[PDB]
Amino acid sequence: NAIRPTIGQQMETGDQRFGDLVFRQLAPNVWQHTSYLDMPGFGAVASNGLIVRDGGRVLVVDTAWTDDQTAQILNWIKQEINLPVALAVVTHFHQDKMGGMDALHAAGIATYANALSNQLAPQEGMVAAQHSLTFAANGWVEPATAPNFGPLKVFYPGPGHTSDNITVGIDGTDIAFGGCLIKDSKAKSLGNLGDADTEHYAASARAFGAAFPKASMIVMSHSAPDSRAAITHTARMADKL
Repeated sequence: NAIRPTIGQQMETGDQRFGDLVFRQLAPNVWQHTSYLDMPGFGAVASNGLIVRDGGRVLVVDTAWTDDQTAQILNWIKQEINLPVALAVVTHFHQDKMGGMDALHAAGIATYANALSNQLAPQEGMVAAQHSLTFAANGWVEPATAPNFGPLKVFYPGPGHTSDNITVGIDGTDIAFGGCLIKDSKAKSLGNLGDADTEHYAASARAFGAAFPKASMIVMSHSAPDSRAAITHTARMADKL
């Protein structure tokens, strides 16, 4: 029953609450952040993202739902990590998370999103990220658009849950972030399909899996971390579309 520990990793089970936020350490330099919104007709809905420590800076993947919740993420980073946040990558446009963008911009943090996300946001009357990511034909981000991204490996799998959904692998870890594209293996549904691409969704989910074949831990926007079973389950459900 002895467990071999990993230096810099909190080994015990027990998430940390910090205000409205919950933090879980996934690897010595990676944490999941989780916030909740009470959506009418749905109840509480989770938003998860990542905080990645890379050398003398922090990189953020995705925001919380609101300005105040995203400010709390920044306050947690100040308290627990004490390194500047160099940049944030936002993996899709979400009409309910604009408050989050505001908090990052107010803090002077450079924001990056899929070029298509930066079209969709102002089409819905919301601010774009400061910078646009573009992608090679193979789906990998063009390095000219993503300078100094450190261990973040950004991949556009094709349209799925939304037309603009991108994903992010973390080099040096077994973690990949599927954004809003992937749901967990206990999901009863693919969720709200109002912006979904039914024709390509299954293929996009499989492309994500093929892009990060070494990832054994899958983190997602609206479900708890899971094994690769999340990718399989998501693709199977999307096959029914």
